[PDB]
Amino acid sequence: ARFANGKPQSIEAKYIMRSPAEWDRFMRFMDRYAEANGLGFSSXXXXXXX
Amino acid sequence: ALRTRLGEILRPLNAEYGKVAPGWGTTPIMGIVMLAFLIFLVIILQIYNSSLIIENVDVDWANGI
Amino acid sequence: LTKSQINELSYLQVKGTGLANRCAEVVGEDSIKPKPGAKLVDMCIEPKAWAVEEEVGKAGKTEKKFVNSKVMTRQTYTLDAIEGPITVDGGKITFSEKEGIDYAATTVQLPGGERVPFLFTVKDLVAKGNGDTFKPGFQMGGDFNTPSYRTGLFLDPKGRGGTTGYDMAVALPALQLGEEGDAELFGENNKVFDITQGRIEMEVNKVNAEDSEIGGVFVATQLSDTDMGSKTPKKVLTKGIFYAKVEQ
Amino acid sequence: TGPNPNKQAVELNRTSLYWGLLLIFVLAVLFSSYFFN
Amino acid sequence: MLTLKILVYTTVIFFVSLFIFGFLSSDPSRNPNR
Amino acid sequence: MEALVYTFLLIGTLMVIFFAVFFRETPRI
Amino acid sequence: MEALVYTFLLIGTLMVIFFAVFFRETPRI
Amino acid sequence: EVQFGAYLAVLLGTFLPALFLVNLFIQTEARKAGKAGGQDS
Amino acid sequence: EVQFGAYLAVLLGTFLPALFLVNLFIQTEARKAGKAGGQDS
Amino acid sequence: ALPWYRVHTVVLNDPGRLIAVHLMHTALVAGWAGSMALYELAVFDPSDPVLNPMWRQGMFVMPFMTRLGITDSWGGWSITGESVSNPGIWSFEGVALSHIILSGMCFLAAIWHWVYWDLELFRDPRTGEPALDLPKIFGIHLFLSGLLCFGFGAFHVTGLFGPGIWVSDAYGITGKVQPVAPAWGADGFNPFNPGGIAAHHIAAGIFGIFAGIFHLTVRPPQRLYRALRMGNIETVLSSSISAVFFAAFVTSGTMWYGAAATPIELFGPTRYQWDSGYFQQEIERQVETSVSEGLSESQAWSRIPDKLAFYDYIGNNPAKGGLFRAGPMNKGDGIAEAWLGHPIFRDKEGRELTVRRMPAFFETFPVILVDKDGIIRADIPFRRAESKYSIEQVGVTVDFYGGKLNGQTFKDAPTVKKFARKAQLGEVFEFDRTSLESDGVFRSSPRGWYTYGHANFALLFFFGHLWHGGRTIFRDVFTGI
Amino acid sequence: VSLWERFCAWITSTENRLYIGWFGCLMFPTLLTATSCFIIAFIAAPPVDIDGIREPVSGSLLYGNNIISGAVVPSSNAIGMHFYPIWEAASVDEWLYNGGPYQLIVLHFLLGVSAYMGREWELSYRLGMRPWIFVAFSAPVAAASAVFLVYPIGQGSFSDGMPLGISGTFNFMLVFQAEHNILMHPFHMAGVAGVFGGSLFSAMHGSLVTSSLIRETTENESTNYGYKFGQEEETYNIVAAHGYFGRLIFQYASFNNSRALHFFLALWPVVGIWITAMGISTMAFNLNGFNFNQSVVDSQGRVINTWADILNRANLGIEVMHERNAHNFPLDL
Ligand code: CLA
Ligand SMILES: CCCCCCCCCCCCCCCC(=O)OC[C@H](COP(=O)(O)OC[C@@H](O)CO)OC(=O)CCCCCCCCCCCCCCC
Ligand SMILES: CC1=C(/C=C/C(C)=C/C=C/C(C)=C/C=C/C=C(C)/C=C/C=C(C)/C=C/C2=C(C)CCCC2(C)C)C(C)(C)CCC1
Ligand SMILES: [Fe+2]
Repeated sequence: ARFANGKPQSIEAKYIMRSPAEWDRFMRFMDRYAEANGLGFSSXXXXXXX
Repeated sequence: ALRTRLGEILRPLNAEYGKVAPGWGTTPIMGIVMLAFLIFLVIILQIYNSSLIIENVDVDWANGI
Repeated sequence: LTKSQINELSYLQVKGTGLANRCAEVVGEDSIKPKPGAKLVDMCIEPKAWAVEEEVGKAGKTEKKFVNSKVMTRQTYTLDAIEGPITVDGGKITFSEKEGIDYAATTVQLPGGERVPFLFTVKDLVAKGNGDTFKPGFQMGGDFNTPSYRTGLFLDPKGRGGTTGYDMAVALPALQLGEEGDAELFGENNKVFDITQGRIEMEVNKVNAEDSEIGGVFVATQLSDTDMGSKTPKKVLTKGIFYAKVEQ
Repeated sequence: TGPNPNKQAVELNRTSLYWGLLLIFVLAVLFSSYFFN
Repeated sequence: MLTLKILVYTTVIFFVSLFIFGFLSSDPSRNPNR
Repeated sequence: MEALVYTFLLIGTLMVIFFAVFFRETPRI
Repeated sequence: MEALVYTFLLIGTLMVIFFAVFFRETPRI
Repeated sequence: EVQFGAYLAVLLGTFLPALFLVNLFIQTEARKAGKAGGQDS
Repeated sequence: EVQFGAYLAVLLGTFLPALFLVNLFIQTEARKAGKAGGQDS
Repeated sequence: ALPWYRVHTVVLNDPGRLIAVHLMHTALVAGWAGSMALYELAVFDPSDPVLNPMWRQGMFVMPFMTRLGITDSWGGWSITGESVSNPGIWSFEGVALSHIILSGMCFLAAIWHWVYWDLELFRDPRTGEPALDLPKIFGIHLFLSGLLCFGFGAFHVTGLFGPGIWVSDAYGITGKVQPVAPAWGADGFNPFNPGGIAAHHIAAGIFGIFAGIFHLTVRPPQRLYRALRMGNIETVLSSSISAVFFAAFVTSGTMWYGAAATPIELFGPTRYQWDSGYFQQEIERQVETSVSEGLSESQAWSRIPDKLAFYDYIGNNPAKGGLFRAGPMNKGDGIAEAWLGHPIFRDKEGRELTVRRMPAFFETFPVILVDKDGIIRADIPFRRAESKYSIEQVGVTVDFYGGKLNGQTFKDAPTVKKFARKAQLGEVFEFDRTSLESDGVFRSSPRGWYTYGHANFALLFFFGHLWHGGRTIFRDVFTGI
Repeated sequence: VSLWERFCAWITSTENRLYIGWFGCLMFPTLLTATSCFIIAFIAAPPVDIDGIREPVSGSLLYGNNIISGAVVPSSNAIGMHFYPIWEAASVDEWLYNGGPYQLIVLHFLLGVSAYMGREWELSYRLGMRPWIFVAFSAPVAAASAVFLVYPIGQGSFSDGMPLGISGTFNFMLVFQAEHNILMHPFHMAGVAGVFGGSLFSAMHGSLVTSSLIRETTENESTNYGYKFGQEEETYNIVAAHGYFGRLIFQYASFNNSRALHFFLALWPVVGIWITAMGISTMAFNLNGFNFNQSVVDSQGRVINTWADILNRANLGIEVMHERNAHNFPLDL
């Protein structure tokens, strides 16, 4: 409980399994957003370009 | 009206309706099976009633445990 | 781990870890042969398993058996820092507890939701060893008394207590105003405090002579709590390990 | 989804109402003592 | 009870990542006017 | 206390009988 | 035995709340 | 003496079906009145 | 412990007004359906 | 338009809304199961499983849970007496909650199916109107049910991948849940042989699977199609009602007479245990063998378990209560405390008089003492004027063996009469008539209640089948001659 | 068209019966688990020791409670401020003995209400309206956070939080009065003023609007039926209502820009509740209300009691009795 703790991972299993959920999300997000470098809109919160 | 994905899968099952075979079909087999079922039922009833005594079958409480 | 290893650890490294309850082990079986007049400076009694006497039927017959039970209080049960003078009447070691943290409030829950609080204590202990030298295979035994779980200053939910509080149930005034007033309620209005008895049997194990420490296994059976005489107390059986250091 | 073509109404005469009320009350009268025991 | 902790740690990171990457997916563009 | 329930049930039945005689559907030809 | 009555009342209130959200009169313009 | 659960049984079994039947009759009459044009809508 | 008359009070006071209101709504809807021509008379 | 008794006929030709209504019924049934389990758990007392079993406390749903393998509870206790540490999800509370959740989900599905009624699936392409191919739907459902039966028999009863079923001794002393090997012989049809259940389920599975395949493939003959009206759902309704009341009669019979599927320890002793002196004969045999091996009579009688003696009591007879005597048995006599011991009646000449036990028919039976050859020796006179067989004129003594009163004897007149009247009806026990305010009257088992309810339901459903089948056959004329 | 896109779209859809949004991904599971645990615990939670003195208090319906006396007892004093999830206990029974469900329910409820605010804003953005309703909803959220989280933080124990129940709420209020003097704190005064003014303005605005309603209905038909959903003209006469209001009190004193009127309606109770939540938060760190005890003294020096001294007397009466067995030393620190 009060054992300080980096985040709260106590068992390598807990960290290695809180891993695939975030990485699953990163992959599904990358599916839409990939190969994007430029397209600077230069406007107030436009981000019109997909 | 409202074709759903499931409905597409299950459509062939309900596709044919009212189809029927002419001329008594397989009724005699139904008769055979019904009669054999009646024989089985009277066998069971008379065993349970102790009106039909068979070796190695005593209708009494037993020690399964 | 032994006391020589815990003394290396600082307080920050120990907090939270939960090893404050644990009893230090003893290694290197040897014989102490205490000098008369010496005494046990430290003594930790840790219960490893709890059980309550109960009635349960096995195959259509019920008999008094001690059923196991999980403890509800988190990490309070262990006793430590018990001191007492060792003496030799006829060549027999007698512990004679004298002072130290020896009581510990503890609640344990039986199967079926029953909660049994009891006071795990070692008070007025008188051990009677099977010889002298605290040596591998030694046995002590003895008897002790258990004080009341609740003292006189405790107040019932209705405000009634022994040393202080209402003498009657003020919430029900119609129980008064009648010759024989609150009587059925006298069993609960009156708070009685009685001391019980407990039997402990301690068997010694590996004993270190260089550090003058002894360790072993104990078995204790103590009488449970009675709610100031409202309920009949239960019987609690406990077993575990112990540790003690003798200063000569 | 849509208006179901199978929706009909429900009727009850006053004589039917009297019969039902009488039946319910008489059943209660008959069984009340047995329920009380 | 380590299994229960594992399952809850998943559910939590599951939904939190859903939130974080949903608001990162060009949310200001999602709006009545364009 | 059940005498009250019995009396209530009997009087209610009598009232139902009363309403079925003087407040009936008039049958017309 | 009154715990049954209390539970029944609370669950009935919750069911009434349920019916007032998903079975409401649709307001049309 | 008597069971204290009957009260609920007797009273509920008397009232609930009676109100159900009264409801049926009232709605039948209301529909009949609505069908025929008049002061009642 | 508790009064054995409350049961009747609580249950009747819950059910009778509820059935009264349900009756009012049902008869209102039946009259509305009767007014508009259709499969319902 | 529609009279009140005809109101549910709108859902006759709306395949969709039918499903919705059947789903609503399923949700109601599941919710009742869950709520009843929760209530029984609330009022259950798992303290003494010897003299206060489940059937003694009026539990109706708990026996059906414990029959299939549910024994542990989240409270830490077990129905088999022991204690459970960390039971899984499949405890009594877990089962109740699972049922309640199933009820809720079925309710939601019923709402959805009622709202979205016009599905293209329930349409005939050839005609364009709603229709159901009943001879094919029957094949699908029967194949599914055969698969389910085979799975239950082979995996959940034989213990291959299941807990097993409840199996007890011949006298209900030591019973517990264990896997049962099937019995593929004549003894498989012995109703009291638990292996018959596994054998039946496996064979009937492998049989109904083939029947379902046949019905999936082969189309009906024309003669049968026209005769049975296999285009009208109401003929399905009538035939199903027929099967259902057949099954209800069978189940009520098997519970009333007892079988391997209705063990003693779960539903209580049957009526016919008491008529033939089943437990009394067993007790006598055990006492005889304990005397034969060589032991005092007191210690010979003291070795009889309390459970066995408790079975030999008339308060546990299912055919002893009344119709309107509500509540559990404990409301009738009180919670049993302990056995008082077996009394032995002796007269001046040192005979062994036995009190004639009352039969199940009688509610008041005279106290009569007879010897080994069935000759009257003593009684309690109704009119003590010229009585020549009174208990005082013929000195009679009692000597209790093996119990709370073990080794005690009584020579006084009133106490002998008191004990004779007590022992007139089974063994003598100690009861607590204050915990539940137990009145002086007996009550019935869950066995009797189940039998009564289900026999009456079957009798009504026979009439239902009659009416519905008649309505199917006379459909065209059912509007006026 | 990817999968992520499709999802994001369904999530932010404005055609779902209930708006989900990205804040819903936090609001729905959290509120659902909080309410499930609350419903179960209110029915079958075993007694819990709250003062950490091995004196459990029953709060469940199945343990001889009714709706009013029942509550979800807060966690034990021995735990204090420590985090106590299920997996830190050695058994579920022990977790129930120390009042873990209180911590679970309260943390989930706080996260849920924060996500509820976020979801209100998100729907406001989707529908193209001015985004300040969640600012108004912040006041109850701030009050709930102060009563459930900030006060335990300041006092140092979760046992000091408000129990989830009726009688528990009253007990919390009385003990707060005894230990803190909430009534004599100007922020509680501001909150009472805000709530009373909110009720006053609600009643008066409703009366003024309903009184001046254009005659568009008969007498045998609900006045409310005159209005039709999706109207283009005001169903009420502002001129008549303002004339009545001005003649009632004063001509100058009166609102005309109905927009200013509605802004004032929104402003009064919201600022009142904000100030009250700040009173609770400030007093969680022991900054109590005014103590005018023995302020009036005659020439000699004897003390003359005021109405505040009787308040101190009542506070003493409550204080010497609350948590009778918990204290061992003269001061309550
Ligand atoms: C996943 C599904 C599932 C599971 C595992 C259970 C499990 C259980 N239920 Mg159950 N239940 C379910 C779904 C389920 N239920 C649904 C959907 C409902 C609503 C309809 C119910 C309603 C319900 C009630 C009302 C009760 C249970 C009860 C029980 C318990 C005892 C089971 C028992 O004795 O059954 C016995 C089952 C039978 C006797 C069925 C016999 C099958 C007949 C004979 C079929 C004959 C016709 C057949 C078509 C013949 C042709 C096939 C052949 C040719 C091969 C057990 C824990 C009991 C309990 O203890 O409550 C907690 C109880 O009283 N359940
Ligand atoms: C969850 C449970 C919720 C509660 C639900 C339970 C409540 C349901 C109760 C409904 C049953 C109502 C039956 C009445 C409804 C009623 O009777 O309607 C009379 C009805 C008239 O039939 P018609 O088709 O002419 O009527 C069509 C319409 O007028 C009504 O639909 O005839 C029948 O229904 C046939 C049955 C005759 C039955 C005669 C009954 C009289 C018996 C004798 C009464 C006692 C006399 C005692 C003398 C000693
Ligand atoms: C929605 C939902 C939910 C909920 C649910 C619930 C909560 C349920 C419940 C349920 C229930 C709670 C149910 C109940 C039922 C009951 C019943 C159904 C009963 C019946 C009965 C009867 C019918 C009887 C009759 C009789 C009488 C009365 C007398 C005698 C005779 C006889 C027996 C016949 C959940 C959360 C899950 C999920 C989500 C959704
Ligand atoms: Fe306004």
